[PDB]
Amino acid sequence: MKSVQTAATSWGTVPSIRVYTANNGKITERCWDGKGWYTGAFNEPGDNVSVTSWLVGSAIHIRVYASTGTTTTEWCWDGNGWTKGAYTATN
Amino acid sequence: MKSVQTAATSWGTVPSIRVYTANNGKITERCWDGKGWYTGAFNEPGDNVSVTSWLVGSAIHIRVYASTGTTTTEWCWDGNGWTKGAYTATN
Amino acid sequence: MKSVQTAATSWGTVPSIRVYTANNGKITERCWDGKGWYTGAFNEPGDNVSVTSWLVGSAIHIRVYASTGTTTTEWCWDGNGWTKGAYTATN
Ligand SMILES: OC[C@@]1(O)OC[C@@H](O)[C@@H](O)[C@@H]1O
Ligand SMILES: OC[C@@]1(O)OC[C@@H](O)[C@@H](O)[C@@H]1O
Ligand SMILES: OC[C@@]1(O)OC[C@@H](O)[C@@H](O)[C@@H]1O
Ligand SMILES: OC[C@@]1(O)OC[C@@H](O)[C@@H](O)[C@@H]1O
Ligand SMILES: OC[C@@]1(O)OC[C@@H](O)[C@@H](O)[C@@H]1O
Ligand SMILES: OC[C@@]1(O)OC[C@@H](O)[C@@H](O)[C@@H]1O
Repeated sequence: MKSVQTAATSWGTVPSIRVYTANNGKITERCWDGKGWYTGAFNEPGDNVSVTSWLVGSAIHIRVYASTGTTTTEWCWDGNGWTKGAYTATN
Repeated sequence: MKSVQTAATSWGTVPSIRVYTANNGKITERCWDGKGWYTGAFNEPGDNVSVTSWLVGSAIHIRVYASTGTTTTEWCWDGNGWTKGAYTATN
Repeated sequence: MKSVQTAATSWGTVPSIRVYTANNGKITERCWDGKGWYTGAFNEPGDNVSVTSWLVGSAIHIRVYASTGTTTTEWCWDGNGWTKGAYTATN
């Protein structure tokens, strides 16, 4: 057994918070935006996770780097669902 | 034996930096703000750590997600000491 | 065998993205800035990695915290190559 691994990001004034947790090979997402926490749409395989986000005006963009073994898959939020990104690692 | 795990955040112009380190089940905090590094008030159990921070005007708010096993505790800095937050994980 | 560990940061409008990956004791860096991913100059030992970045005007500053065992080395980007920073951990 082992500890889960998390990554977090935030934006805005309230603020909006996203916390990604890698738990036994699966990454899920929890969301805060002023009231209580709730579960987000992100759900992808991964043993390790990192995240970064940026704003274009008021629109949030999120990149989640999910790693299983030596394979890191980037997942992209740009307002309309999660999609796989072009990220590949060195060599 | 194993490697420590860290998380970092920063704000401002100098800037101010916070680095959280999980070392053998305990998370401590180091701080930079223009001169040298010094130890911060955050000290809580955890094998894994992540962090995010945001500003309201000039006031910094920090959220540290500390995980021991499958249990993740959120710790909140809002100007006046660290307090436990409402975060819980999916299901 | 084990999974790689990553950290990510971003800045700007395009945006610019940096992803650091600790893979079998070595951390390398991948970069995005509007077209495709390419390999960055950062290459240092480490089993765990975290990152934070900030802007001074339009100039990016990056701090990468590389941990091997209980030893965490800070690496600094301030526009002109990576250099070791003053970071040390508690006690
Ligand atoms: O409001 C929740 C949500 O839509 O915010 C953007 C992303 O975090 C999504 O995965 C998530 O479902
Ligand atoms: O819109 C998707 C995308 O282009 O966004 C910027 C980078 O995250 C890329 O890897 C990714 O494919
Ligand atoms: O100046 C250090 C400090 O007060 O900054 C806010 C938090 O990082 C605290 O834990 C820490 O003691
Ligand atoms: O002020 C504390 C709090 O409400 O801040 C926003 C979120 O981090 C919540 O989980 C947390 O309880
Ligand atoms: O454009 C790539 C680059 O110069 O950007 C700043 C740092 O990420 C460097 O390691 C990297 O080579
Ligand atoms: O310019 C280097 C430096 O002073 O930048 C701020 C902190 O990251 C310090 O540890 C580091 O030595």
